[PDB]
Formats: sequence, C-alpha cells, structure tokens
Amino acid sequence: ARAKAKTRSSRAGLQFPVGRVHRLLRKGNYSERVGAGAPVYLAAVLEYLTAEIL
DNA sequence: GCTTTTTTTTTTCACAATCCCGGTGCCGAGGCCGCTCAATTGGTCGTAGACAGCTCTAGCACCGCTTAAACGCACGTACGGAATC
Ligand SMILES: [Ca+2]
Ligand SMILES: [Ca+2]
Ligand SMILES: [Cl-]
Repeated sequence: ARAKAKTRSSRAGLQFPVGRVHRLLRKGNYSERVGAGAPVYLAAVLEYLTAEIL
C-alpha cells in the first residue's frame, strides 16, 4: 500500500478534470451522495459540448 | 386606327464607398518556471438502494343507450386587400 499517481481524467480517457468535476458536484448542494461515474459521465459531456463549439 | 404625351425601363457615365493589398509596431496569447493546494491513495465503517416477493390500486377493455355536439350544406354580408391620391 504505497502505489500512487494516476488521475481519473486519464482513466476515463478524457481532457476535462473528472476529479474537479467530482468535487464541484460534491460541494454544490446537488445531492447528499455522488456516484463514482457521475463526474466521469458529466466531464465527458462538457468535453464534447466544448469540443463541438470549438 | 390616329397623333401626342407622360411614364418605365435602358443605357450611360461619374463618383462614392467599400474591398483588397503590403508594411509597421505593439501587447497579449502562449508557454514556461517554481511553489502549493487540492486530487489521489488506501484505510475504515454504515446505509442506500438493488432485489425478490407480495398486496391490491387503478388503468384498461368492453358494452349499450341517450343526447349534446360535429358535420355539411345554403346564403349573403361584412371583411381583407388591392388601387389611388
Ligand atoms: Ca427499503
Ligand atoms: Ca416489483
Ligand atoms: Cl455512478
């Protein structure tokens, strides 16, 4: 148990910050609990809507 | 049909404005540096919700009368809408 480094954005194959998105969900008063996929799905959508506009 | 006009459309140009080009200069996009704080890891601990099994609500199908409501036509009158000053 000392095996560190990887980011969730990298796991999901994304550019947008999954971790940040997660925190933002958690800190936003949206729901008491937040699934582990919730931010991944969301971030990916924001990536796509961002990419489409650009 | 006449002639004799006034209008509309064509042709013609002048001219005004906007578009295109190469050149110059500034500053903010862009990328890097060096520090830090927030994302990550691995722990623990508890309950949310996924599940299975059961109750009984209420949503659907159907039937068969009774009108109120939709339909389809005749009829003419006011309306929408062109033209003109
Ligand atoms: Ca329950
Ligand atoms: Ca059930
Ligand atoms: Cl999830």
